[PDB]
Amino acid sequence: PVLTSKDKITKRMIVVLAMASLETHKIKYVLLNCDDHQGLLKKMGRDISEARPDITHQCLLTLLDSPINKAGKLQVYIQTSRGILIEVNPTVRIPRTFKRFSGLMVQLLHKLSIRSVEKLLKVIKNPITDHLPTKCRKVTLSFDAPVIRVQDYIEKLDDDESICVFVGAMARGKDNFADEYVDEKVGLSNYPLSASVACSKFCHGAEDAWNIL
Amino acid sequence: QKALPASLVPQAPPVLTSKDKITKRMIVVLAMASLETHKIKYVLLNCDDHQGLLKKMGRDISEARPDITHQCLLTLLDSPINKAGKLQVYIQTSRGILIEVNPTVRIPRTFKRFSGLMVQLLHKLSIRSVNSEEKLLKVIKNPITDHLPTKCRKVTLSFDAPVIRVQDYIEKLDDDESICVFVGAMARGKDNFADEYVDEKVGLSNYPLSASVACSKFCHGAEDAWNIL
Amino acid sequence: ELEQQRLDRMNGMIELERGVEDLDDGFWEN
Amino acid sequence: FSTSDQYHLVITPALILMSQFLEQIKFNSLKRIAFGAVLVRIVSQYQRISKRYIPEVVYFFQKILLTFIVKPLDFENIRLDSYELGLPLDVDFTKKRSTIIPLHTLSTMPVDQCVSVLLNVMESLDATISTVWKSLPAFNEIILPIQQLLSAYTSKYSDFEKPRNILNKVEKLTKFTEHIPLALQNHKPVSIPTHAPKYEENFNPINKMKAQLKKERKFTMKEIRKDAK
Amino acid sequence: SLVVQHILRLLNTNVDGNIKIVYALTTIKGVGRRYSNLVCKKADVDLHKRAGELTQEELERIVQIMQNPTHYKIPAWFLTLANNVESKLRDDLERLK
Amino acid sequence: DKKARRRTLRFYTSKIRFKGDDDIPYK
Amino acid sequence: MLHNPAFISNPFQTPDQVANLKTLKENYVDPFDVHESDPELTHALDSSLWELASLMEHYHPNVATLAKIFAQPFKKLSYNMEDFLDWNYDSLLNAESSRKLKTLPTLEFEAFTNVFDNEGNVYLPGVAW
RNA sequence: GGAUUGUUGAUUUUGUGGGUGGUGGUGCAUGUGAUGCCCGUUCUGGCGCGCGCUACACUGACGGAGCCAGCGAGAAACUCCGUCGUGCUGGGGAU
Repeated sequence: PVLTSKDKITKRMIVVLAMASLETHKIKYVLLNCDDHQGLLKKMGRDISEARPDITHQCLLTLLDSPINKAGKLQVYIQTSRGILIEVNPTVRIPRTFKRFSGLMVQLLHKLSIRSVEKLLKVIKNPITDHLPTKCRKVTLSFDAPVIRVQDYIEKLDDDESICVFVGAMARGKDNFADEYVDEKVGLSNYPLSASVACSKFCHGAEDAWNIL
Repeated sequence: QKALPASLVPQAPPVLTSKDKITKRMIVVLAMASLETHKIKYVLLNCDDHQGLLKKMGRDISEARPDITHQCLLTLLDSPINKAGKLQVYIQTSRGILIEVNPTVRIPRTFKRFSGLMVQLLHKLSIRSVNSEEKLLKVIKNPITDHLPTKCRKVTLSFDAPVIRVQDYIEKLDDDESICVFVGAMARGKDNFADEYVDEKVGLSNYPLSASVACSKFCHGAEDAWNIL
Repeated sequence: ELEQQRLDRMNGMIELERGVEDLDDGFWEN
Repeated sequence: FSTSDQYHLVITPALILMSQFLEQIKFNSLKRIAFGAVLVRIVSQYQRISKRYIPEVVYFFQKILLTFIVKPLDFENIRLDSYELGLPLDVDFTKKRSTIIPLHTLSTMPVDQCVSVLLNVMESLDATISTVWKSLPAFNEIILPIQQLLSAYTSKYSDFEKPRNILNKVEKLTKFTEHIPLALQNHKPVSIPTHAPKYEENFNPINKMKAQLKKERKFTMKEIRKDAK
Repeated sequence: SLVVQHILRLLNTNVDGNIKIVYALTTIKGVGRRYSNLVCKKADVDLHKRAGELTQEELERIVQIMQNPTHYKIPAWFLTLANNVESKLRDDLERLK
Repeated sequence: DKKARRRTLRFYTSKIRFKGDDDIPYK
Repeated sequence: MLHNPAFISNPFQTPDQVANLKTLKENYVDPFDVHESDPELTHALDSSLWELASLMEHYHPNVATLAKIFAQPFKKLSYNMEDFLDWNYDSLLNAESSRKLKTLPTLEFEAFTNVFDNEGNVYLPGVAW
């Protein structure tokens, strides 16, 4: 079954792309990029370092293409930096090229809706907590936090529950974006991990923990 | 009772090199990379940006995607196995160009700047660091086998092959040996591009796997095997 | 807000937001 | 002012100036000891949250406790400055005696006054043990000299209850605390070195001025020859 | 039990204590093999020693030898147009036509 | 004595990395 | 002495290794003797420097920073001792005043009704006017 | 008895506090909505195809010593003894 935010009972993997920098700028509205639009962001006054929707694309690309998504056991949420929440339908097949990825997000942010003829990408009302499962564990990725085995972590958790991971898509920033919602912080590796790598490593553990294979 | 090492200061593990064959390691051959240049300025041929010209070349536009090759290197290089100094990437261009990827390199995250490096690399035949201390991307002479370790296991990613556990596989393999994975960055094609060199082909999952996903899945289990963490 | 600032200052956040480790530059030298 | 700061304009010079008094002052008179007793209380509250370790508080406590038992010949590592302040044996230590030291009495200044200063110093000791030293890894080492001193207090004054409760409290803390070898030089492994590539964004397959001269001079030389030809 | 005898900083230059004194000082800019030999001879530091094994007074003497070389009588030996061309040649080309 | 060894240790004293998703510098 | 590697806990260590580690922790006793006068018999080498760990919680910031060096890698080959010998309480106070960087004064949001105790909220309990 | 304007007359000026996003947009409901959602002005400039030679050191670099040719009429490589030392180093010699 295609999992939806309505259903709370099923054990599911919620991977939260927090603080995503997917911003539309009109001179026509186009997704802002750290390299394509440097002077424009300077006029807007925002730093071009944290102007990278590129990082978000690969995370969705590896999450959506992971075997766990194919098994119908994973959902992805994107909390935009300005405060826009997006639910990513597991069935969506986002473009592999970034140019076409950008063209969708301007459609999504302005239309608030991407429909196919269920809605594939949907902007939804904050907070994230209500959308999450009723019985659910919340963690983030913290480099300073103790390193833990993901497979051992998921195994020791209960069955009816679910686990949330608030992955920070930023190039750089303090790991306090999801501190309000979460109850603890965990590290995945001694070395720093890219957002794409860390969730790819994380989702691999979930596949081994449940024998998704 | 054992004497402690004199210096507990961290030292980065040695940057592995093709000249070095003894060390146990993990080689990943991104076979069939669609990396081609052409003057318009030389620009890396792409499936979307350059459709008309590649038709004029007579090559299909379906298999003109350096994005897949770019994605595999990002996850491979950013993998925490690479941080442990236990992995290199070889790229076998569809044209027949073999490229050695130094573990220390940083391909730019943006694909546009990645394409700039590949037209850059393909023409000079090399890439040098900003500080001019080491060659990061160097093209190397075929066949690929000479550059590989003397004792090494070779496998390919095959959808039709039996599904195996990467962790169990690497555990049962010897220690002094190394393992080679010939991953097809090719979008769609028959899995024989490494048949001549490789001895056996294995499947990683029942479901189809993208090249970026499959290689990332392989390496994560490898660290579980060797406890790279 | 004030409580978070006090916790930050206790951990070494010094407001001119530098760190205590910076105050130890040349202190022992002279 | 905010006392719970690692560095402050007024607190830190005050604390440094103040820690000097807890150590430098002789504390050889009841006025002087009572001054030190209040000095202890302010530094205790300066660290009411930061909970930092002040070595002078340990030194001040050791001498004042021993000052009122004068020597028993068992503590030769403690430097006393007055041996005529030993409390008499006839002291009851069961009456309810005010532990609050008025500062106006400081100017005025016997046994009751000496005992009261001992309690206010003694009560501060329990709070320091309960809060500050309990957390420190070297709690047993820090409390060991103090524990011996209070054993003399209980042996000399059986009726005196304050040392026994704190001795019982000190015993409770040591039992639960696990005194394990310290481990600090466990470091996160460092990654392999890291360098960015060097290249030209738009790759070309005075310097420009020279080349223009070379290219067309050859054109000039060629065309004169055929014209002269 | 009491017997009192890897790197060092000289001239704001790190010289490895492992290397011989003369060739450890050669690494210093402006210090050659022959000049370092002469400095070692003047300082009365017998040349065979390693940089690490030098005592304080010997390093002080070496520094004084170098910093005051004349004082110790060290020998004196030890111590647009392209555009104009292009424009002229363009004129020649035009005139030839 | 301090001044004498203050001279000694001048010659002993010796005066004087991307992570995660950090990109290479632009230009 | 600063660090005994046998007492480090590793995530990969098997459950049996975990159990053996706990037994080792339980049975440890500090063997350093303070009263032995022969330094070759004090059994200090088998002990550890818990005292240095306390000093990294020292009230003075710079003193705490110096103690923290033992928790940092020993990159530095040596420390110029002459830069640390002649320090006094007066020198520290003078150094505090002659600070390269000047910081803003901060204030306490917490409010105390009475600074000294009587004979609502008292700052100094146990001391009275 | 001139704060201030450009002559003028209390419109301002100064010091301390201090509310405001609004000649803001975009859609929604028969214009209206304590609507949802977010957040300017005028000029001044703007190569392709090919040769030959030198390097990437320890079979090498440097300091000494030893020495062997044949062409043609308006020596080196090399050998002996020393230094150096896997470090873009005592290789490289452009600027």
